Amino acid sequence: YVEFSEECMHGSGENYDGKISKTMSGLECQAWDSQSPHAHGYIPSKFPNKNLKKNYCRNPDRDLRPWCFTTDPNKRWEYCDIPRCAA
Amino acid sequence: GSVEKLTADAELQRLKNERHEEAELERLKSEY
Repeated sequence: YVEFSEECMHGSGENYDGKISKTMSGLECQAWDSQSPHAHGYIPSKFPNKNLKKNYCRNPDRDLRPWCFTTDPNKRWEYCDIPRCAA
Repeated sequence: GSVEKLTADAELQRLKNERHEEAELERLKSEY
């Protein structure tokens, strides 16, 4: 029944396994499995349990809201504007 | 020791903290 992933933040949003790849400003997120443009230490191999996948807005480190790295050379990271659920 | 505090949670926090510094640093960096 998890087919309905729901696009709100439940918990810290760590479990948001939606396919939103665009950030709060609608910027293109950088794939977690990529180091282009931004060389990052968020390797899905070192954080596999966090379902760190694609360029989808995820929350592995328990930030205040799911987020993503930006593909914009100037913007290292971006927040992802995801709704908030009660739980 | 190792380039990690030997726990993913700590690395998670560190990288988060890193980015968080980056934001403040970027904010300081961006005048105009």
